[PDB]
Amino acid sequence: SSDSRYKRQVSGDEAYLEAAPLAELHAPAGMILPVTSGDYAIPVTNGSGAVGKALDIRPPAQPLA
Amino acid sequence: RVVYRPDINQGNYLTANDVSKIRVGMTQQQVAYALGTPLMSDPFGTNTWFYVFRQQPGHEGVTQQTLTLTFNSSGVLTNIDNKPAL
Amino acid sequence: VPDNPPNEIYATAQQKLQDGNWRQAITQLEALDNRYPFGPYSQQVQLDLIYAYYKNADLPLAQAAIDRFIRLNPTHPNIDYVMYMRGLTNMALDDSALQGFFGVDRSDRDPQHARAAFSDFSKLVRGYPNSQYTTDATKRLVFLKDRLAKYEYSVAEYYTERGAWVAVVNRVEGMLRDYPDTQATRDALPLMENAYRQMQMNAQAEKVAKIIAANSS
Amino acid sequence: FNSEEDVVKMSPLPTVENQFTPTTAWSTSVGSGIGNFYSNLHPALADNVVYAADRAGLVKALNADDGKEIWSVSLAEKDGWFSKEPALLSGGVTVSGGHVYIGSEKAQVYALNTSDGTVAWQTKVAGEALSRPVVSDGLVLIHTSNGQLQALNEADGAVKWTVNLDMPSLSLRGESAPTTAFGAAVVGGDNGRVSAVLMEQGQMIWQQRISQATGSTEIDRLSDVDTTPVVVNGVVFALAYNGNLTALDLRSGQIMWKRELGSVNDFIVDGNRIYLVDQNDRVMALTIDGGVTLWTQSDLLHRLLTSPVLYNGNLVVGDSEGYLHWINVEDGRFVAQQKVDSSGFQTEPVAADGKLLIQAKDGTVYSITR
Amino acid sequence: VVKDIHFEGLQRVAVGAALLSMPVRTGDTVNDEDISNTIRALFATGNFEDVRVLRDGDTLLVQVKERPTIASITFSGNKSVKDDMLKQNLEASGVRVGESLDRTTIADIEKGLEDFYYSVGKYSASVKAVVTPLPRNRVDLKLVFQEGVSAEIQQINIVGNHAFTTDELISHFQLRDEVPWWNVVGDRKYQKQKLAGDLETLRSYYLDRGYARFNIDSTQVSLTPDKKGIYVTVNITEGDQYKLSGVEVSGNLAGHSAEIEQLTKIEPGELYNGTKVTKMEDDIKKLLGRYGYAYPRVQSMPEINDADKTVKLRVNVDAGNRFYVRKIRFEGNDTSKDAVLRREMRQMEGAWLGSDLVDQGKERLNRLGFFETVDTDTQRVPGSPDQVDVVYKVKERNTGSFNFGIGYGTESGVSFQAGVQQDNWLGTGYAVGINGTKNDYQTYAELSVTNPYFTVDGVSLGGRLFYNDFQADDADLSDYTNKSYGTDVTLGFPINEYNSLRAGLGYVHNSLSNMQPQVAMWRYLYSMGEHPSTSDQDNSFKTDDFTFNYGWTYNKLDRGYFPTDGSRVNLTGKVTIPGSDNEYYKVTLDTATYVPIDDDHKWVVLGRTRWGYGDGLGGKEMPFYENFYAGGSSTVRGFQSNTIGPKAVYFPHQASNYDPDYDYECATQDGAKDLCKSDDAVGGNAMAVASLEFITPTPFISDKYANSVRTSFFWDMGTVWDTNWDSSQYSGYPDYSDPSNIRMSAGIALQWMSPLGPLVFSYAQPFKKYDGDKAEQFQFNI
Repeated sequence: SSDSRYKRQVSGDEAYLEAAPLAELHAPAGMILPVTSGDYAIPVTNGSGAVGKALDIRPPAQPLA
Repeated sequence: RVVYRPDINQGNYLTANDVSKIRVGMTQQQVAYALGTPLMSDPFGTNTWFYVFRQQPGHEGVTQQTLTLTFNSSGVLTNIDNKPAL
Repeated sequence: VPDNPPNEIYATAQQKLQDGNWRQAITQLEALDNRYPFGPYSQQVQLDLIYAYYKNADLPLAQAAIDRFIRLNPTHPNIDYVMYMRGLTNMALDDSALQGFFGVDRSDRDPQHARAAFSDFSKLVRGYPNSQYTTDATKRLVFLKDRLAKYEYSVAEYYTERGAWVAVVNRVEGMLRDYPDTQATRDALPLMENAYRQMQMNAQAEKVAKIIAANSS
Repeated sequence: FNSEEDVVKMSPLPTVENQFTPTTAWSTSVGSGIGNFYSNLHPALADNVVYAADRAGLVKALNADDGKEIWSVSLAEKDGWFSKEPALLSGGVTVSGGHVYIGSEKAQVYALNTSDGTVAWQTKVAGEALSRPVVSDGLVLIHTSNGQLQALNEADGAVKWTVNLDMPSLSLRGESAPTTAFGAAVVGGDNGRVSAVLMEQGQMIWQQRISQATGSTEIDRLSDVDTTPVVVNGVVFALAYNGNLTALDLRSGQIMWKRELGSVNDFIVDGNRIYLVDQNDRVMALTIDGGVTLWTQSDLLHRLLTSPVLYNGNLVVGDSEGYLHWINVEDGRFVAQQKVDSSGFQTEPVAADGKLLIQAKDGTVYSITR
Repeated sequence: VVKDIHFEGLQRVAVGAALLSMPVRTGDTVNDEDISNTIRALFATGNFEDVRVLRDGDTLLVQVKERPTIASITFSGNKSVKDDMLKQNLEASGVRVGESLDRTTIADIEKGLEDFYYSVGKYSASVKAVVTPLPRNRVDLKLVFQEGVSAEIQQINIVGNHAFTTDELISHFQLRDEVPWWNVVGDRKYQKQKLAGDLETLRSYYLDRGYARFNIDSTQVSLTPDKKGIYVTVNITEGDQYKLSGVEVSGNLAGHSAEIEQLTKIEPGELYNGTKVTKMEDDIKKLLGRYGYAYPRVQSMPEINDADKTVKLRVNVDAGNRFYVRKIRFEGNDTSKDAVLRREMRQMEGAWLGSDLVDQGKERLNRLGFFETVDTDTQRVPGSPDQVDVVYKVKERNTGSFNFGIGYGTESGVSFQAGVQQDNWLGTGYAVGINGTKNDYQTYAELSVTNPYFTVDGVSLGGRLFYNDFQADDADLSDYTNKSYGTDVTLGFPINEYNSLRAGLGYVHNSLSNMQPQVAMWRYLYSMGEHPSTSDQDNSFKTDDFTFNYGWTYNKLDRGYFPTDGSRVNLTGKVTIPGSDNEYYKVTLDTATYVPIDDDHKWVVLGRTRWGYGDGLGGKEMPFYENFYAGGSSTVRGFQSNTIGPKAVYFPHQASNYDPDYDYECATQDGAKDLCKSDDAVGGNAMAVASLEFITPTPFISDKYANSVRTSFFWDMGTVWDTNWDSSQYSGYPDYSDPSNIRMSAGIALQWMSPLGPLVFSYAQPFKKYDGDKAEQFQFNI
């Protein structure tokens, strides 16, 4: 399923490098509420990897006999 | 304008018994039991609880009993009121 | 299926893979594998054939084989690659369409596969905060969360469309503890006070008016 | 559509080379009509006096003379839940003189006594009447394929000796005649359960079984086997459901020993001479020797009916396709000379009063001799 | 002691795992019992054993040769079953394809499979596997099996039956004793499941008689070893009629016992029948399910009194809950607005439980068809005693309406005629109808589009259009010069939940020039008062009509494409308003219904009859193009297009605006020049068609799929004529003024439904010969 494409761009548009980032919302004085309830957690320590469609998406190979 | 509508209703199905029974201090355990899963409190603020019912058939009338409740941080049946039928 | 040994069949496999005869690439792939399903070359062909499924968009076969391997080899260096491709499969499942090829009129279908990709990539990025894909999978995840915010936005929009004030409020509180970060969140907030009025939920209404004035930009 | 089973059929008719040409044919027919229905009905020669019927509640007394008709009575009952309430008759044939004894599948038995007439005294039996009825010592003997076994009395009936055997689940086809001796009877079973009531209360001397049969380690779909053993010299020999020779030497009691051999159909004993057909539809012969055999046969494998009798030194066995195959000047000469009917045949042949007796699947009898 | 140990011939397990698998190793004094230990361990390897152990000095070689591998597939003799079912009965049985396959395995599995044959109740004689080893390590087996098929050789036997005739009871059976097939309504075959069924059946029957005490019964199925002895008997022991006298409840309920006694409303002196009591039970359960309590429990203890046959009745009920519903979740809108999905709903997330209501919404969907799956999974949140949550997975079915057009003609351009009437448009519910004809003499436009949805009511406007330039001239004139511009849009809004009411307005232009020799046309012209010609093909006319278009329709549709027991009606009508260029009075009414004679509904019957009637208002008649046409169609097949209908005579047309030569015969110049009876299916101002067939998915079609191939054998009836008809000008001509035009046709309808288009093969043998029968026993539609 490729037409001289389908290597370094997502099927259709990607919105990752187009992403509207987090909105740290300011609550008034004493108006806080449970910040999270689940998976909503990211380890920021990473990268910057081949961010966007600039990464070898093909399988990183390994030596063979 | 259609001459009539199907009726619409909402939660907090109760009885006049269900109000005559409980009273101040009664623990949220007992109250949430004898009155059922309480379906209305504030995500932020005091331990204040609400029982509200409404029924609107075919463009006529209003059946709006709105029972507000509070407990304390510990949970004490306290600071209670309903406004029935709007 | 000829009987070229793993050498020849695998070489022509590379020929049609880098070439892009992914269908025939998969043909020679299965030729070798069903001929020889054993060995580290067998596992290499397994990874490159999950690659070739994703290329040829063989999502049933793709998900099948990838989960077959994930249970099969639960210990590997390329586990990052595996979670990557599997969440990717959840995506590809969840976002294959014509208007999506136009990039228009989307994000109102079953996001279950989006949920799957989200779980997947989150497992990846936190089990592997350190990868070529970590920043990338993060971009995935944030995009997906935002997209859902929008999707459910439309959804409870429909509710209040029919007037499901309660159901609306409920979805609101849901995303509230879930993820009130995206635009859709603040975007939905006014609808809350709408429903308030609809039910005449006064004090809560003006309270949230204050708090949004604090939050609303 | 349901017939694309291209099986090996009847191993063909052998030659009719026979010094013995089928000579007699005294015919007589009930015109019926038994067809595909499966039971032991079989001519009764009470002092050359015959009594014929068919599966409708029918009677006709005849005579081994060429068979003149008497006592032609119909027993299907007209009132009640229906008019004539179709009498359908699965019972073996027995009498005591005109006291003719038989019950049908209807779990109801009539012991008419056509010696004192239409003595149509009846009992609706526990279990169902299928096997050939046996009267021993003032009692009537019962293998109802019901797991039950009773005893009643003649001309009256009196329920007693209420014995229960046990059954295989698949509901096999083994019906069984008791062979009475020493205050005991020798009957068969389908679970292989080998038991022998010394008639005390209905009192067996037994808990053993034949381990080789159908139902859990089921056997193929042709293992037809006579479930009726017989005592000789005290020594009883078994005819297990699957091909399994067994010799349980009853010495006023239970002594048991299996000299096993396959291919079970039905048996006769001639002193030491054991003559029999193998369930392949082939005739082996044997001796009380641990099971040492003689008499190979193959020419008539899968020839449908193989139902045996002997008289005149002539081994005579009934078949379908209405033939007769005459063994005789015994082995190696087995060959035939006859094709008697098209109805084929199903039941036991009777060589009684020195004569020959058999029903036709349709029609009663065409008395043929050597 | 050994210092080196080497193995080979493994191909599957590393030398390290193999050495740690068998008990011996390097570094211990290898003695004879260690040799026997290798022996017994190789034996005990279980998947592979071959003991070839030689320790000569200080070297140890343990050699296990491998029957693996093998790839045996050759399921040969598959004559009633699929080879893959065989593979199942391997793998699901545990004879899966992980193939080491010691030679012993052959007979074991062959015979467990023959066992499975019996499990079917069936047989297969030969079952043989033939080793074909592939010389790497593999093998294949030629899996030859000859069948001993055995399905229905039944023979009924019943004992203990003395309160009724066996056969009274036999009647209602599924398990039947090989009756003449033409009586077949449903199925008759054996199975141990069929046993359990019929068992329960008559158990229940007898006990709901009022007859109480019978329950004792054992199996006896006689099996002549032919694959064919199927002779089946079971003991019974009838019980006791009781009179229903006395009922009582134990209401552990929120307080509904008033409604209960209201329901468990029992007359005195009643007789017992388990039917009514089972019923009343169910009834109460339903009365409460709406009340939220999805979880009661009842024990109805009937006080069976002997010597009076009193079943005094005691039941006991426990309360459930009130309110759960917390989530309304669906599965399947892969390219779909679930908006409409929730549109079909009435119940609310966030109330107490009338399960009935979600059931209503669902079955509403299922009436809408378009999808094939049931799902109402109502899950209750673990971690809350309330808040059950319904789930809905349905599998849709696509609709794509396309046709390809190229040729075929001789003197005219390559045709590009288009049929694309697309629907429920993939991203919406919206539907479009376009029939565009551009054929070398004819550019007829057609538009018909509609939104299912405009309001919360879900109202619908039908954008519809046609623009027809129908000339089909010989050269340019005397050949019916025509233009026709018909415009219309329509709304429909019911609140009867099943009965749509339509009312819409429509415009049409229609242009005429160069009239033809059909005298009825001239006659209609005179009916209007317009003086046309009689021998000249020159008459022209234009009209622009203002007619109101009103409709109605009843609807109870059990499914979509194959709805069961259809009960559905249509009302349709047209009337002209003041300020228009037409006047006429025309009525048309069609009906189609089903009855599934099978209640598994494998056998349904169509009831379809239609009606059409047209005349004129004051001074005028029903316009001609509004007449009813039929022949060779999917209301009447076996003819050509609209071939059934009256046949119009011709006036002598000789000075007819170039009455042509060698052309337009039947009273032309070149041909005969006097009055001419012409054979020409004109259709009548009144029509009504009846048609009948039977739904039977035949055993001869591989009914591995039950919703894409359809099988019909139809008959039909018809007669169509002019009501405003005379013989003063049809004296010597045929007369069409009553139902007289009878044709009959019987035929098979051959249909397989592939998403892209239907292959409509149609032979109908039209046998009631009414004049004008120009038949065609083959119409291959799409």
